[PDB]
Amino acid sequence: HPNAATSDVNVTIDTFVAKLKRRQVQGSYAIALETLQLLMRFISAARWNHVNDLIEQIRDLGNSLEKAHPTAFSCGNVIRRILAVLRDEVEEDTMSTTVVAEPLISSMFNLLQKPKTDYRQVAIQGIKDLIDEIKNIDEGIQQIAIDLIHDHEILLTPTPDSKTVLKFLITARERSNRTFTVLVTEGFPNNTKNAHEFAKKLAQHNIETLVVPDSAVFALMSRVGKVIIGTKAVFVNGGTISSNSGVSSVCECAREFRTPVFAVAGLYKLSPLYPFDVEKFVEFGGSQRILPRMDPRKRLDTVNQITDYVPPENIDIYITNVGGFNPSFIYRIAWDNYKQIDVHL
Amino acid sequence: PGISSVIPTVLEQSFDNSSLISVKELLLNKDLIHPSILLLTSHLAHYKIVGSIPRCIAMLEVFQIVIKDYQTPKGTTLSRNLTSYLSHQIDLLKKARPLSVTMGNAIRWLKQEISLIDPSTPDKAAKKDLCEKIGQFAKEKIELADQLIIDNASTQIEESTTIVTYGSSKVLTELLLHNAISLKKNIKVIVVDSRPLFEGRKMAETLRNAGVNVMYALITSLDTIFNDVDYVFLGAHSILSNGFLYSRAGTAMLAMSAKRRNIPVLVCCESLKFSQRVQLDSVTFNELADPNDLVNIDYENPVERRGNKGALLNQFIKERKFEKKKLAMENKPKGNKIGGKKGSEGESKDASNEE
Amino acid sequence: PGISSVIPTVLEQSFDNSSLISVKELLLNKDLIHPSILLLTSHLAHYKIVGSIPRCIAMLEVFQIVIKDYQTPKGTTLSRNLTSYLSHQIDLLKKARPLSVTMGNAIRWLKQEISLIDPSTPDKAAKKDLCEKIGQFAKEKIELADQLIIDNASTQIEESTTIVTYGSSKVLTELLLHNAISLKKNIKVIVVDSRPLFEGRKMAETLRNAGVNVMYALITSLDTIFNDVDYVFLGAHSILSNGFLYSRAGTAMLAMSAKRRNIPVLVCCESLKFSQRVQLDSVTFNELADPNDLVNIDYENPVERRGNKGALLNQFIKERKFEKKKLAMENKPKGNKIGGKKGSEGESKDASNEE
Repeated sequence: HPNAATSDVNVTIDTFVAKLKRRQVQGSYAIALETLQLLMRFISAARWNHVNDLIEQIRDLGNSLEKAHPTAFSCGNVIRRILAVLRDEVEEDTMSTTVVAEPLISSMFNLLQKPKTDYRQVAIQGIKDLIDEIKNIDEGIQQIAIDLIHDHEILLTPTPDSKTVLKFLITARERSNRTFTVLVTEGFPNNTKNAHEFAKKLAQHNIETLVVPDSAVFALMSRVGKVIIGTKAVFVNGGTISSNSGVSSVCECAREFRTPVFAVAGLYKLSPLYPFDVEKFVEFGGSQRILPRMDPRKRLDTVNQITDYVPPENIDIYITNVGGFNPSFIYRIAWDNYKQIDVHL
Repeated sequence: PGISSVIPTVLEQSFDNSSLISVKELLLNKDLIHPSILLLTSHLAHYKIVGSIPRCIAMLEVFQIVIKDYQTPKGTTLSRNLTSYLSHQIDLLKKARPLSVTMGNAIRWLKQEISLIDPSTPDKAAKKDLCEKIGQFAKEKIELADQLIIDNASTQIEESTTIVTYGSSKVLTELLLHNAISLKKNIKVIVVDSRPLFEGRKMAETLRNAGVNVMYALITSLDTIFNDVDYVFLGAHSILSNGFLYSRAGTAMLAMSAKRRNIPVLVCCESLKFSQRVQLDSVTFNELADPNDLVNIDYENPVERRGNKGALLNQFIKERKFEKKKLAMENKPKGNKIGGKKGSEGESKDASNEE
Repeated sequence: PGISSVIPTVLEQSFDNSSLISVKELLLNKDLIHPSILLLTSHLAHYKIVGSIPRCIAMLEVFQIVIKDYQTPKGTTLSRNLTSYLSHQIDLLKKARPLSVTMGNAIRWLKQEISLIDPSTPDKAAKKDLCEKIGQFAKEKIELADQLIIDNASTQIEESTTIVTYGSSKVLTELLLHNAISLKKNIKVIVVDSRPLFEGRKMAETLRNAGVNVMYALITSLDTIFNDVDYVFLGAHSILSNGFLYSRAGTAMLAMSAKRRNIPVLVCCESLKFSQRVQLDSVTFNELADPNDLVNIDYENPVERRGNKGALLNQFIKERKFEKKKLAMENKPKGNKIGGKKGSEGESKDASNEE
C-alpha cells in the first residue's frame, strides 16, 4: 500500500517520517504522543463506509509506519492498543447486528470453532484514554515502589537516561524516615552527560551520591543491595531494550552475586511483538565521538552501539501503573491490551 | 622539611584508609636531595603510559644512576647517612605515588646488598662491582624471564585467533607485536579502554605502528562485540599469598564476562611479583588518586570544555571517587604464564618460599 | 479504648519496619466488647498450636457467634454501626498481633455481604439466611478446599514415602493422618522444630497419638539426616504475586538444602491464601514478638528458673531480637496444590483473576 490515497486528506505522515529518520523527535513518550495525534487526524478527517476495510487500511498504515522506523516501539504499541479497542467494540456490534459462552475473559477453542453504529466516538474516546494513561505512570508506581528500599541499604543505578526512573528515585528519597546510599555507573560513549546530570540532580535533592566509573563496578559489589534498570521498551517473554549503554554487564554481575534486579517502565512501552533477534531491533551509534582523525582511523574500525538488550533470566520485577508483575506474567498484561490478530500486520 | 596538609575535594564517607592527596608544584624543600628522584616522582604522579612492569625497571635505573653519582664523604663511612637518604627518598615516593610490590622487593634487595658488603672497602672498587652485579641481576630476573614467557606464549597459540585485550602492560604489547611480526599467523586484536588512564588507546597506537587489524571497544560495549571470538588476555600487577589477582582497574568484569560466554581467561605474571601480604578485597589497601582524572568530557585528554560539571568543593554532599587497583576472583583465571613455564593461580606462594 | 504505648526493650538499630510491643492483662475495658474476641486475643498472645489456617476458621466462627448474638435496634438500622464495630475489632486484632491475608479476604467478603442485603427485609429472616450462607462459604473455601488438596496429594504421592515437614499447618497434619489411617501406607515423618515455638513437637505428638514413626529434628542438626530423603513439604502461610512464599521460621534454609541435594520442594496451599501485595525479602514486612520467650532454658514452655539470663536494659547494650516469619525463594518451590487443582509458583496470580 502506497501514499497515493493519502495526500490532501492527510499530509502529516511525511512530517512524522522526517522526524523519525533524522531524529528531530526525541524521547519515546513524545513519539507516542505524535502517533496519537496522527491517529486522531486520521479519524477526524477520513471517510469509511465499511468497517473491515477501514481496519485493513489502519493495519496497512501501521505496517508502513513500522517500515519507516523499527526502533520506535511506542508508536507501534499505541496503534495496536487502538486497534484492540476498536476490535472489541466491533465484536459487540456484530452481536447486535446478528440479532455465547466462555470460561474466562478469552478462549482458545473459539479460534478453532466457526463463529451502522456510533463506534467512531468510542474510538475517539480510546485515544483520549491512551493519552491519559501516557500522562501519568509514576503515580501508579510509587504506592508499590516506596516499599522495597530500606534503611542502610545501598542502590546501584545503571541507565539514568529514563525520565521515569529518576522520578521514582526522587519519590523514594523524599521520605524522611528512609536513608540510602546511591552508586551511579557512568556509561562512556552514550550515557556520560546524562549520568552527570542525574548525579547533579541527586546532589541537589540532598542525598549521598557516588559517581562510579564503568571499571569500578566489581570492587563495590560486596556492598550492593539492589539493581534498577532505566529501560525504554518491554516485550513478550520478559526481555527489555534499555535506554543506551552500560546495562548488560552490570546485570550479569548482579546475577552472579544474586543481587535483586528491578525494572520500571510502563505498559505503553510494552510490545506484543517478540525480540527474536538482537541484531534486528538494536541500533548502533557513531564512531566519530570516540576517537579523532580519519586517515589512520580507516585502519581503526571502532564498534559502538546505542541501545542494549538484557535477557529475561536476570530481571525479576516489572512494576507498572497497574501493579507489580513478573517476566513470566507480563505477556498476559500485553494480551489484555493488544488482541490476537493485531500482533501481525 | 617538605609540605603537609591542604587536600582538594570532599573526603567521602566510604573507602578511607590509604593516601589520596602533597607536592604537585614544588615549594621549599631540604637542600641535599638529588634531583633525579624528584623528577621521577613528578613523572609518576602525572603518568599515563606505565603499568606495573616498567616502573620497577625505571626505579632500578635511577638507583644505578645515583650509585654512579655517589661520592663517599671524607669523615663518615659509606653507610651512615645513606640509609637516611634512602628513607627520605622512600617518603617522597610515597607522598607522590604509593610503593608497589615490585618496588618493595627492589628495596629489600638493596637492603640485602647493603648488608652484604660491610664498611671497609674503598670507593671506586666497591661500586664498580655493585653496579655490574645489579645489572646482571636485572638481566637475569626481568628481561630473560620476559623472553621466556614470550616463548612459552608462542607455542601456546594455535591456528585462527580472535583476541580481546586490555591494559598498558608492556609484556602483552611485546607478545602482540611478536605475533604480528615473527609468527605471521591470523591474529585479530580487539582493545578495551579505561577512564583513569588511556592505556587501551596507547595499545591501539602501538598496534597501528606495527600494522595490525584492530577493533576498538570500551567497558560498556561488550554485549554486541562477541556476536568466532575466543582468547582473552589480561595484565597482572601482583599475586598475593591467597592466590587472588591483585591487578589494575577494568579486568575482573571482563574476566567474568568471558566466564559467562564459555571461553576462559589467560593472565601473565613475573617470578618476583609475589607478595607475603594477605588481603582479599580492594578496601584493604588501594591506589586512590585525585578526582582531576574524571573531569574531561570524553574524546581526548587535552580538550577542556565548559559543559555541565566543574566543581567539587562548592557542591554540598557530593562524593566523586574512583579506584585504580582491584582484586579479581580466584577461580575465573585458569592460565598463568610465569618463570616455571605453565601453572595454576591456586599455587599462590610456591615461588615465595623458593625465593 | 484501653492501653497504648509505654513498653520495654529498645527500638533497635537493625530491623525496625514494623511496630514492636498492646493489651495482655485485662484492665479497664469498654462495656460493649464481645468476650469471645477478648478470649481469642488472650489465646493468640501466647499460642502454641494454631498457624494461619485454623486461626481464620476460629475468627469466622467468632463472627458467626457475634451475628447470632446481634439484633437490629429500633433507632439505628442493620447497616449503621456494624461496620464501625468491625473496624474496631480489626484495630484490636492488629494491636494484639499482625494478621494474615486470609483474614483480610474474609473481612472483605463480610463487607460485600453487608452491602448485598438491603435494609428492608425482615430482621429475623435476614440473619437466618446469612449464617447459613456463611457456613456454606466456610464449607466451600476451607473444608472442601482441604479435601481437594488431600485428593491432589493422593495421586502424586507414591507407595511408601518419606516426608519431611515443618511447623503446625493443619492441612499437612490432616494429610498425614489420611496417609496413616484411611489409605494405609508406610510413612516416615521427620518433623523439624525451633527454640521459641514447639509447633513441630506438637505435630510429632499428634502423629504419635495416631500411630506413626516420627523422627524429631532440629536446626543445628539438619545435614546429618538428609545424607534417603525423597519428598519435602513446607508449612505454607501466604503466596505473593511474585512467586515467593511468606512462611514461618527456617523453611527457606530447608528449601535451599533441598535445591542443593537432588529433589525439588512441594507446597500445599488454599485457593484464598493468595495475595495481590508484593514483596521480595524478609526485611520488607516482618512479624515480631517479645524477646521474653528466649530468656529461659528450654525443656518446657513454663519453667521459671534462676540462672544467668534476664537482662535487656541492665547490661551494657544487649539486643535479643528474632523474627517469626521469613521469606522462601521462587525457583525452589515448584509444586502447588490448590482449589483450582494444579499450578506452579511461577504462575503467581493466574487463579486471582479466575477467583
